Amino acid sequence: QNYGINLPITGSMDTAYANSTQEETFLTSTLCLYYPTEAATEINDNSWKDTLSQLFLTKGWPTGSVYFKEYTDIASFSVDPQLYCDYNVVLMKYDATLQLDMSELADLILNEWLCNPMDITLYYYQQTDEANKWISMGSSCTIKVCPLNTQTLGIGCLTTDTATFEEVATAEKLVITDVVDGVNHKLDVTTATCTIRNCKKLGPRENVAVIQVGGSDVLDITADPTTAPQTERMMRINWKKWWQVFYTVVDYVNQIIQAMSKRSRSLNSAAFYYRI
Amino acid sequence: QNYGINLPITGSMDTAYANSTQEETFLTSTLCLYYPTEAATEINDNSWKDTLSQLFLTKGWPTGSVYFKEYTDIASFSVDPQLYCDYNVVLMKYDATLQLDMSELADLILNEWLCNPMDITLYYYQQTDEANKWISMGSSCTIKVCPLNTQTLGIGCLTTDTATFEEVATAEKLVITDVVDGVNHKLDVTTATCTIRNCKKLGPRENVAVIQVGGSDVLDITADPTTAPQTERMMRINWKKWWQVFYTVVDYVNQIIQAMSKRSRSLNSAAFYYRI
Amino acid sequence: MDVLYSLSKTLKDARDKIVEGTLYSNVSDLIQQFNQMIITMNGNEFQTGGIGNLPIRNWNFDFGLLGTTLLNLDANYVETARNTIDYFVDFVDNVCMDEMVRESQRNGIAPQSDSLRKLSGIKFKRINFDNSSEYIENWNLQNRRQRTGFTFHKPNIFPYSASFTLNRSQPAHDNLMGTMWLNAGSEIQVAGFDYSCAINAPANIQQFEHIVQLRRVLTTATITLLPDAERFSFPRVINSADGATTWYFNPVILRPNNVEVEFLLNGQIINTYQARFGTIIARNFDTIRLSFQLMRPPNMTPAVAALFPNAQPFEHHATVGLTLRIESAVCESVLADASKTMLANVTSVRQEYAIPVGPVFPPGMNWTDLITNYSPSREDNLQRVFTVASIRSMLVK
Amino acid sequence: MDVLYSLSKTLKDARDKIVEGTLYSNVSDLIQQFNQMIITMNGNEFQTGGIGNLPIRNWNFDFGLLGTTLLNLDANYVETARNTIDYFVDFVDNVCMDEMVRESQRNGIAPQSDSLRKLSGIKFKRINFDNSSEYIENWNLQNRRQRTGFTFHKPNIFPYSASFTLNRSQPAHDNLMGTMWLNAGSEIQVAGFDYSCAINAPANIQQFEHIVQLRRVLTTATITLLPDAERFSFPRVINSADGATTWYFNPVILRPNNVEVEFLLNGQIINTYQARFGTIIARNFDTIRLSFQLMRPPNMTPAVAALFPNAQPFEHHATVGLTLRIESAVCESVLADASKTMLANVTSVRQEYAIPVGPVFPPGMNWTDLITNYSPSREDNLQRVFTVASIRSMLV
Ligand SMILES: *[C@@H]1O[C@H](CO)[C@@H](O)[C@H](O)[C@H]1NC(C)=O
Ligand SMILES: *[C@@H]1O[C@H](CO)[C@@H](O)[C@H](O)[C@H]1NC(C)=O
Ligand SMILES: [Ca+2]
Ligand SMILES: [Ca+2]
Ligand SMILES: [Ca+2]
Ligand SMILES: [Ca+2]
Ligand SMILES: [Ca+2]
Ligand SMILES: [Ca+2]
Ligand SMILES: [Ca+2]
Ligand SMILES: [Ca+2]
Ligand SMILES: [Zn+2]
Ligand SMILES: [Zn+2]
Repeated sequence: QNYGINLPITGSMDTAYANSTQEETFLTSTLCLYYPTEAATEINDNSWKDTLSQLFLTKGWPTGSVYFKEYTDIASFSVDPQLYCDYNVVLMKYDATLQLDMSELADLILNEWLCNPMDITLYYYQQTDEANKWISMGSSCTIKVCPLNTQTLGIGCLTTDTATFEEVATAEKLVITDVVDGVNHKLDVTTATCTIRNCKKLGPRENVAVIQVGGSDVLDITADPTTAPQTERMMRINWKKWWQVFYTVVDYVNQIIQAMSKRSRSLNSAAFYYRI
Repeated sequence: QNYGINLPITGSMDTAYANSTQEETFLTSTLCLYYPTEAATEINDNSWKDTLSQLFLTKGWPTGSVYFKEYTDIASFSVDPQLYCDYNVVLMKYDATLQLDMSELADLILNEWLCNPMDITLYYYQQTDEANKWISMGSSCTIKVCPLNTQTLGIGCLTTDTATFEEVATAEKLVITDVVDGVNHKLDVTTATCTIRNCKKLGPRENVAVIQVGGSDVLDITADPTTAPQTERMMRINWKKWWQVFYTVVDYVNQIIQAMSKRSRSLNSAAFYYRI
Repeated sequence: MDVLYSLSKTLKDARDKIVEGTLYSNVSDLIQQFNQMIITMNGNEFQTGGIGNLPIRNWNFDFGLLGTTLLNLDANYVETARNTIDYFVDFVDNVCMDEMVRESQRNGIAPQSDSLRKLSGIKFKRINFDNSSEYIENWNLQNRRQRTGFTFHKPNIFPYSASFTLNRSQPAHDNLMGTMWLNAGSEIQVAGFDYSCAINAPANIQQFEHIVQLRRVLTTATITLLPDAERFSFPRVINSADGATTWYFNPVILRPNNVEVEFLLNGQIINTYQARFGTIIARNFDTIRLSFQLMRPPNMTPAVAALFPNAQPFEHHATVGLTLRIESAVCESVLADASKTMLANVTSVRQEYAIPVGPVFPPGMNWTDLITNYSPSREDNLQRVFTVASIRSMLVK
Repeated sequence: MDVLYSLSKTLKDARDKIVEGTLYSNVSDLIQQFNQMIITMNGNEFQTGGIGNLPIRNWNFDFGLLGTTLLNLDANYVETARNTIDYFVDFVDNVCMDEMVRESQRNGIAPQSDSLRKLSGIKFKRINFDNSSEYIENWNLQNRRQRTGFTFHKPNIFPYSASFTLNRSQPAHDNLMGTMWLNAGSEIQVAGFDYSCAINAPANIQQFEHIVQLRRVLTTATITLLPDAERFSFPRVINSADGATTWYFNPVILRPNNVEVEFLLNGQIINTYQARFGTIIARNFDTIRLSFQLMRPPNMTPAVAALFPNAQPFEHHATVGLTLRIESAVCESVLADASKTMLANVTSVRQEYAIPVGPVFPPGMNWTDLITNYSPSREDNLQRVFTVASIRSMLV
């Protein structure tokens, strides 16, 4: 009602707890499950969606509300990922050679990003503060940078010759680039097949959980080397059969949704802050 | 915020005005100019973007703040338009034959929308209230409608013969369909090339203005026939050369931004919020 | 206080009654009172005024008694009496001014000037006689802690407050639901405005509520309630609660619906008036609750229907008013009102002599500051200075 | 009230002074007062009321005078005096109980029981003598329109209240900026908590303000100001304002910064204390304003530097607290306190006799509800019953 303003809220201790609202949210919320193709392959049952829907029905969710979205692999899913359900759960398979790419994907979907358009053919770009990154996604995004000085001359590079530009991304499907702050960088990006955006990490995205399937603690959703936080929405599971993984996800869905929350940036209260 | 949305705001009618907030607004905001490709063709220059940025720089906008996004024409631009900057000024060329289309684009751009998926093959649908519309976008939409009755038998249509369906759209890139409320309609849409969504108009979109280059006042952003409102964000200019159009846009940018607010830019650039 | 009042009362009676040619039997009792005053005051030194620009005045009393042998008063008798009266009136004026410009945090009801302190002694109590003025009468009742009563035509019971509350708002300020009010003096003008005209309200009713808490209880109050608020019925450009920007108010007035005036005491309903306009009586209350609804009219002629669309933009904003005027009331504490001059006299004396700000009253006797924070110590000091101001007004005015 | 107090004081003096072996000169004035009381009470019938479960009792006075002619009081004298004293004590206790369980809205300071109204008649004014206790002295001064004050050790001026305000919040309750407070009795514990530790605040300072509006003015108040709030210094799971969910509080305590305690009267600053802890004196005030700041420590050792990251998640929430204890004060009105038994006595008598709820006090004489809505009528009734309770305490 008073949408554009942040009015302080006064709460009283000893105010009685409301009853559990888990049943109501399960009855009014949509749960998108994201899994890789190899999961469906190994399961090898064309009716498994119906079985999972019935199991969720036993666990509370109405049998029209759980969605299953399939992606090929981590690198492909990272291109313009779109998580539209009330609650999104991503079964991300672990690979020892894709640690940075898993970290980038989680950082992109476990946190809320406010992205402004980048025109590297028009402007020199600079990162203001520690929350400001350059997020680029596409079929193949290769990014080279030239850090400039106060006189606009390049440092260790020449603005005219792009071959000297320091290379920070090669043939990436998603890459979050962090450079020194306050220094203007000329950017050479393969814009033809990938978009770069100047983004700010507003805060967590609480309606998205990532379960790392069969790896170790490697995700780094913060560019600061001194911090490697393990939020409640980044789980890890050992596995041999994808059926057991899905069974665990169903059986502990109460716990999973507990670790998440309705997208704060969403819903009517957020109106006139950024979205809805 | 969300815990203080439904709380009053008390203000005295004697509080002192703050100073001008235009300087801070321009220093900290992004401006996106959406123009038709024919505009850049008529300019014929390849550096005109730089010149416009420099001319804006005299109006207080920093260098890497104004952005120029090109679109082919009204039809293509209406295919899932994306709004990128804090302030978005759409220079739309007027055409007597595309009036409704222009209106639809305006309706999709000057108002906020909340859309749910529509599955026209497995379900009948209806529009609950005057804010409930059906917005469909894509390569080509061909919408045919069969109204039903309480018995779910078609009126002037047959549920099995789609040739008897009443056509409301043909080869559309963006169409907003308003049907009679409270009636279940069977829908035939070329879903292969375009997608239809059940949308609700929430309210104005204050960060997007539409400047109609040439023509007269023809925009109608409300389905209601009894109202054709012209808001502050719907401008019109007579024109002969596109350089003059861009110069009048740059010079009076203060007036344009005064008609807009920087409290509608959502996290994503979509012209509508989407829920599952 | 009773002695100062009695001095002034005797002097006023002497001015009014010791007139040429009058029967001595018209003034015999007054002559006795005047002579008792002279006897009591003779041989006493007084000093008034050492605060601000109020000068130090020294007063000595050595007067002869008025004669008692005449059957009718002649010119010489009246002139000698007038000489004595003029000196006494000057003295009483100065004592009243000296008392009015002083305040105390501890015993604000007690005398503060040295002359009134001296007049509080036993020897001077002989001067005391008829205490019939409303203020001195209330003073004597309050000394014994009997139920006081002050009658006020248009009591100044509301501190000035012109503000608004927004219940529905957003940074564009084009779909606003809220209330704006001027509470000033004895008047409350309030108005509830919905920009959508309750198009999407639950049954097209927008309920508005306004609570006014009086700093003192009022009794026997005649109150006019008029449906409209002319103060909030014309186009306005209003600051935002933070003052950052300005919003627009283009009101169109609809008659308020289900108007309910509630007069409450200690959070309990005393008087309730439903759909009643004109003169009403609130017998005893300290709070006013005005609740009123904007009801979207089901049937509209084409101009009316064009005023209020189904959705934004809303150009004509549905506003329902109320005007509340306390005509007369009774309060157990002193108050400024439209008819009296006590506050104006106290403020005038304090300003005329540049009385410095004290620990009791606001920085210059601003009534808004006083009534907003009308504390018991302030009430005691104000009752004292107002009683002194009335005593002074008996003679100086 | 003065007469009831005089009766009680006479009886208390007679109990304390009419003892075997004592010189008559030690008690002569008391014996004169006692005989005056007997003479004034003789021939009068009294009825103490049947309100609640308090039984109807009838009182008759046909007592003889005590002797005056002995050099030293003997055992016979003490026994004779005790017989009359016991009856008078029973009557006074019953009158006090009957007055303590009654209330009025229009005139709550005036006597309510029939016996106390009868005792206010002029025919009983002869009983009146030394009114030396604080409550009766205040009563007389207030009847005289004179400035008088009750002295309270740990006055119960603050209604119980444990609440919080969130100035920055979100549905997940993980970046919260706000205040937690307990106002209880004579004690205030307040704490401003910032989860981001003012990482992104102007000048790296977060300001907290807490205003407590006292329902009555306090004077010559001795107050202890301590720079931390132990009540909000440990991990807590706290309901939300609607109680829909529960959030997590994980304090790490920093020194509060720019601590400014203002004691205000009528919106004006009377006393101001900046960065002062220990004993302070609030001479006269009706409001306490506590301003304090969480200042991000410009330098941090690695153990400290870890606790406060640049961005979320925030596990260690930086809290700065103040504690304000009113040790002693003076009030125009009556109040409960940690030393006096007036409230406890009144409540006990009201509970023992199943006194229904009246139109003045809240049910059970609950002090929080009473002090929250301390209206003038409540004040009058409460001073009346407290004076009567003290008078009863002299004997019971
Ligand atoms: C909450 O739970 C309690 C106990 O199970 C029950 O009495 C009550 O009806 C439930 N519902 C609500 C709305 O409180
Ligand atoms: C506003 O402008 C005035 C006049 O230029 C200046 O004195 C003041 O400091 C500015 N800022 C504020 C917050 O008033
Ligand atoms: Ca990568
Ligand atoms: Ca290089
Ligand atoms: Ca950086
Ligand atoms: Ca890291
Ligand atoms: Ca047909
Ligand atoms: Ca179309
Ligand atoms: Ca419709
Ligand atoms: Ca229309
Ligand atoms: Zn506003
Ligand atoms: Zn909360």
